[PDB]
Amino acid sequence: VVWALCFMGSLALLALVCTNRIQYYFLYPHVTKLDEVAATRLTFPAVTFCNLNEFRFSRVTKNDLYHAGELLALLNNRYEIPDTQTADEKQLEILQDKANFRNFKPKPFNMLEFYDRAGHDIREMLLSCFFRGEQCSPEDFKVVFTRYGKCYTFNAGQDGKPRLITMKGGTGNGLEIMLDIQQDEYLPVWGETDETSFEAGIKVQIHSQDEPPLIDQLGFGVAPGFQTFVSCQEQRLIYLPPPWGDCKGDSEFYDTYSITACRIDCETRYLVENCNCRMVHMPGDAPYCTPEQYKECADPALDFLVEKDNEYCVCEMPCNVTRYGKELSMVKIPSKASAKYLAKKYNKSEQYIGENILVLDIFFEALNYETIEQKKAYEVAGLLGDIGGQMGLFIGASILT
Amino acid sequence: CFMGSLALLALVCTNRIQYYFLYPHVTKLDEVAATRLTFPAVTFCNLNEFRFSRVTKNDLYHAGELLALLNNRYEIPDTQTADEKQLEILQDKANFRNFKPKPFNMLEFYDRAGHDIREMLLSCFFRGEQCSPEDFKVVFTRYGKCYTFNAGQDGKPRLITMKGGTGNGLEIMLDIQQDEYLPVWGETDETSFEAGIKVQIHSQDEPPLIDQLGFGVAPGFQTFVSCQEQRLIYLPPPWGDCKASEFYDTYSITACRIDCETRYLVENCNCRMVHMPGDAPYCTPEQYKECADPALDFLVEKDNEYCVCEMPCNVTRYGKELSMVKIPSKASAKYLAKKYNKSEQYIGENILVLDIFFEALNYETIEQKKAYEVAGLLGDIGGQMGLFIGASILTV
Amino acid sequence: LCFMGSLALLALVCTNRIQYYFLYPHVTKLDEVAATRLTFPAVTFCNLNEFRFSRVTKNDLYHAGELLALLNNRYEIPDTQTADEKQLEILQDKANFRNFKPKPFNMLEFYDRAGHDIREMLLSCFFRGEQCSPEDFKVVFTRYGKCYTFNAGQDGKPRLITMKGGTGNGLEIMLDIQQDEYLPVWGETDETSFEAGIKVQIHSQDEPPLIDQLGFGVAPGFQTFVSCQEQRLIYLPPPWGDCKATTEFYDTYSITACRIDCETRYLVENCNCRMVHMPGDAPYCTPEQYKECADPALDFLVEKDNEYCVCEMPCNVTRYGKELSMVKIPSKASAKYLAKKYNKSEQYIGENILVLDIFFEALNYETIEQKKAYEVAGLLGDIGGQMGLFI
Amino acid sequence: DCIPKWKGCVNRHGDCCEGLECWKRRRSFEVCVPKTP
Amino acid sequence: DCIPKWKGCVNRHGDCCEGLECWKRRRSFEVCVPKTP
Amino acid sequence: DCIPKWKGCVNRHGDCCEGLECWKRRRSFEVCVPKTP
Ligand SMILES: *[C@@H]1O[C@H](CO)[C@@H](O)[C@H](O)[C@H]1NC(C)=O
Ligand SMILES: *[C@@H]1O[C@H](CO)[C@@H](O)[C@H](O)[C@H]1NC(C)=O
Ligand SMILES: *[C@@H]1O[C@H](CO)[C@@H](O)[C@H](O)[C@H]1NC(C)=O
Ligand SMILES: *[C@@H]1O[C@H](CO)[C@@H](O)[C@H](O)[C@H]1NC(C)=O
Ligand SMILES: *[C@@H]1O[C@H](CO)[C@@H](O)[C@H](O)[C@H]1NC(C)=O
Ligand SMILES: *[C@@H]1O[C@H](CO)[C@@H](O)[C@H](O)[C@H]1NC(C)=O
Ligand SMILES: [Cl-]
Ligand SMILES: [K+]
Ligand SMILES: [K+]
Repeated sequence: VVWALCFMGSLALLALVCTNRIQYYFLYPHVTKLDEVAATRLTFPAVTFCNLNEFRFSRVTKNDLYHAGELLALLNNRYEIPDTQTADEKQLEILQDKANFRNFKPKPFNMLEFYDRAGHDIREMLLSCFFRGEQCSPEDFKVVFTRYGKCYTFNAGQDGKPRLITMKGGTGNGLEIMLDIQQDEYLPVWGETDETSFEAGIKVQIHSQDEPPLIDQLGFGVAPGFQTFVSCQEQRLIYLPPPWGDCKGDSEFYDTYSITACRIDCETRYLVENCNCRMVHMPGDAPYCTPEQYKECADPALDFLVEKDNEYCVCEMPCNVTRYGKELSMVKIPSKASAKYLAKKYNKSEQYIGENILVLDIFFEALNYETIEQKKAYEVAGLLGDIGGQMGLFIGASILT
Repeated sequence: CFMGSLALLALVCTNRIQYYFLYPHVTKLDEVAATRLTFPAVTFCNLNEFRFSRVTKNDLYHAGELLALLNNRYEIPDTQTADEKQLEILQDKANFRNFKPKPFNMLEFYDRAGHDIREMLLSCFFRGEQCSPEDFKVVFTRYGKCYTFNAGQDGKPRLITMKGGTGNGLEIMLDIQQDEYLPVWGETDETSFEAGIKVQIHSQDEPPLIDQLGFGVAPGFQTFVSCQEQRLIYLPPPWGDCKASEFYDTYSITACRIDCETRYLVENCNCRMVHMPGDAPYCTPEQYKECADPALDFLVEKDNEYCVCEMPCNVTRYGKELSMVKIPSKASAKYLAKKYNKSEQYIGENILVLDIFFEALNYETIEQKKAYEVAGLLGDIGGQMGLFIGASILTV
Repeated sequence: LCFMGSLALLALVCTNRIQYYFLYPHVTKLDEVAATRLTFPAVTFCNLNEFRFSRVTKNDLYHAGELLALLNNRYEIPDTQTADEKQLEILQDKANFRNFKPKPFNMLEFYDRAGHDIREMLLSCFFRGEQCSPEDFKVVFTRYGKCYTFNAGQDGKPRLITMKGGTGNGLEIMLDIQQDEYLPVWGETDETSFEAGIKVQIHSQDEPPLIDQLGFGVAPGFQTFVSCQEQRLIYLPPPWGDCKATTEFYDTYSITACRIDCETRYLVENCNCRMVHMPGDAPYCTPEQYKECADPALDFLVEKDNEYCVCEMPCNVTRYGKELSMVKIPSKASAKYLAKKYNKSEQYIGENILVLDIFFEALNYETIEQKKAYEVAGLLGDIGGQMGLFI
Repeated sequence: DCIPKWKGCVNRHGDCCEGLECWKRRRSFEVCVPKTP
Repeated sequence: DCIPKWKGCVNRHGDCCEGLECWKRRRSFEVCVPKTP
Repeated sequence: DCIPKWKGCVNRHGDCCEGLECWKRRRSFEVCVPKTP
């Protein structure tokens, strides 16, 4: 009659000191391991950059001024040059002969074509380019359309080309661009629209190859008259899917899931079901918005969605994020001495060089690769270890009875 | 066998108990993106302290020497280095013949002669929502009369943001008004060689120490500031060195320093500077030059014995990432010149644009957790004992 | 059978926790605190211009004229010259070698003498209210030429510290880059620069400055603020990690030290000489050697070659998180004052004057250290006991 | 007269249709926009 | 003659009272200040 | 004629010796340099 209490005393301590660890299991806890090391090889990121000015003044034709003149605030609602014009009398004449629609027959007009043709040409802006002593050409830049207009992406890596790498830190083993923003080609600003800009220079974004560029929201700036240094540090974050975390691709418009991809997606669907068209920089296969559609539907609907609406788009957290810690710095260019030299080399005035020339150095530092990853704190393996150790006693007692 | 097992248990447990006694602490990390984000307070100040057009004859009389606009004998210094147009205007102002000094108050001087948010603010938005000067709470600091967006003190709720990018952040366009900058004829704590503004991004419940911990923004550039909120939590002793006041509501290293600076400056000059808490008589222009400034400068830059600030158990840090572009473009210059009735050259020297926002990844937490608590102590050990017992029983 | 059955089951699990041991796992402990005392880092800065125009003598122009693109391969002033007619005359009388006998010439001497003088550039300097002089800056040679290092902490002087955050308790420099002393740029070489200003690097005392590769920039006409945060990283040596401890040119092991080392050996075994800024004890390269061997061999090694130098990961790394920002200088008002104080024109002050504030913020000390996850003790904990039980 | 969705409400901040507001845009002219809480 | 605490010691770097130093300020004129180790 | 290691190959991008390439430098003139994979 004591054996029955040696079996009940054995079964008791089994579940009694066992149920305390299974509750910790169904909590689905997660440890976040950190590791900041230096990789022997480093997959250099994609570098998308855009000019703040959207359309070249010398590329805007009479027909273009007719279709998108009002959108660019170069014309009023009645196809006339606004009286509020604030330009010199030299561009006024050139612009008036262009706004002369007497006996003019409007040819067909396409926005995507306008951006592509009237946009800034990487072949004129790129005065110099290197990547690890390797000289690169405009053919290394993949054309990408975004809110700013016709932009470009170095080391885009999609399309059949392999993504570049770097194995050493410092400027010597990174991207170095010398651009000519061409202020002389900047459109006159006579009004305030989503296609006009008070600023001069470029907007840049450093992102993973498989992450679409949201350059108008998440980009940084680079000004003319300065050589900008950008020390970067690649940070890779990994999250756990639920039951452990909140993270988680539909593959509707983009290959990999990205917060940006998700937003670009929502912006597109929204702008489509509101205007029955998409903006030049948007995915999908909807009719491209016309200059008129931009002013009266496209721009407004998009601005509202992004700046005012917080109900429509609900983007979940990605299970894989690649973040680049940027550290900027600059020096003046040109020096009082090298000015007259750069002026002759590019057949420009000395003053011009100071207002237009730009140099950008994007690279990594010594410590270049950091990882913040969520690991499963308590897995099934280790669970059965301690709970399994209590079985050897319940089995040995189940025989004596 | 039973004996051995007992030994083993012993080996296990004593150590375990000790471990439990060292008060160890694990530091859990977590860098996520919050659905909602409490946008920080943005305090900014103009580098110039007093508007040249607001300095009256009486003001020049009381604080003329402090601003290096007058010598120790109420005269315009011979070392003056200004044009002959401001010299005349300043001489008619420094004419004290048959002049009776009216009362003068520093706090009033800063408030009135300071820069007006209503003149500097040419534009302001926060998530497409247009904001006015009434959104900025006046805060006094070493630089003079400053301002705080989203101050969140005073009965107003603190703003939030739920998306990343410039579109969902603060965007200011200021006019620093160099034409209103006081002539610099000497080097004092109230004079500045630089032009532009000084900004500080801080938690609502953390007083701004903008002269020490602020960053800079220059005219002629649109500045982008990608931020990342980092919340750090420390453990109080026996586990850590931190802790959970009189002048301020919440404990802050800054609050602690502002506190010390005040007490110190008070028990040394029998007065406080305009930007200081407490309830002491405000220092006079004379007191500033001969007691206030010196005593404060020394305390901050030279003294390391007086103030002993402990580590806060709760710290909110904002990782800032700056960048800029020129303004105006050669084209938009003549437009901005007309819109604000200023010269083209003026726009380039005075106009400024600041975009403060968060990126995708916006919320990181570094928190110290109790590594080994009572629970696990009685558990693991306890469990082990139980196991031992069961074993014995089996052996029996 | 049931006893010898769980025996063969606990003999496969007994050798299981040991599998995790010969795994040599490592936990990476994090800790971001604020230190009561903080060892202020070394601040090396260099002027973008290499040689002062007023210090280049006739003999210097003769030996290194071609290197500076101031002369062609025939000791003549290039026709592609793009300078005013005032410097042209001064430079022509200097390039007049008729009846001229070439005196000996030494690069290291040239850099040292013709370089920029900290005593002329330093218009102001403070470190925690303590005013400092040019004698606080240790001369260090690098690719940019004659540079300087504040708080170098070498020569036996103790390394400075700071116990409070903010500009008030950090370095504050006001430099005069002297564009009027900048060499005319008539060509593109490794000794010419399109940019004006300075290059700075914040590094540990015992880490040589690789300022041309890892430095940041500071421009004239701006006061630059740099909020720093010291980050100390510790790695474990193998069997746990890939790192290593102390290394012959340098005292402590550094990725930079390793590279400077390789660059030196390489440049030596290729040109039979070393560049002014390199360690060791090899004959210093001549201006001719620079153009035809030194520069090319070095540029290639750094930008193109990825086989020669193989630097391992250090077990101890000190990283400084930098955060920059700036404001214009001078203000329209303080311009005419600074112009008089330094006997320069108002326009000059705007193109040459510079102010740099390097300091720490509230949170100033972060450590990321790799600890041995499962040490011997832990291993002992399980295997033996199991064995006993088995027995 | 009533101004519809996404349209210019310049000098007419009160002529928006039901459920709309005259919203001043950060970079352009005012636009009648769906009112939000 | 002896210059007291927090006072201007310009052109008089040695006229400070007992326990004081002529300290050159980062932004202003020299000031007699309590000597520190 | 054959241009040796580390030498100027300006206007002569094809006159490099065996195992060399005419490499355009980031900051200076072209240089005959050991060819790499
Ligand atoms: C994270 O994403 C990258 C693609 O950018 C991929 O190469 C990598 O395998 C992913 N890591 C994990 C753990 O899924
Ligand atoms: C140089 O510029 C001028 C005026 O801008 C232009 O007319 C001329 O064609 C250019 N010269 C060359 C050689 O391209
Ligand atoms: C940290 O401080 C904030 C106030 O800024 C407070 O809301 C939060 O509850 C605090 N967290 C803890 C763990 O005390
Ligand atoms: C424009 O500026 C001038 C001179 O600064 C001033 O006199 C005039 O009152 C201003 N005009 C308007 C309409 O405010
Ligand atoms: C790390 O290196 C520093 C020298 O910069 C040294 O003082 C410290 O002791 C080292 N730490 C370890 C754990 O070796
Ligand atoms: C001031 O500058 C001028 C011209 O640069 C020079 O000749 C003169 O010697 C300087 N004056 C003093 C007092 O140094
Ligand atoms: Cl959106
Ligand atoms: K967008
Ligand atoms: K971190």
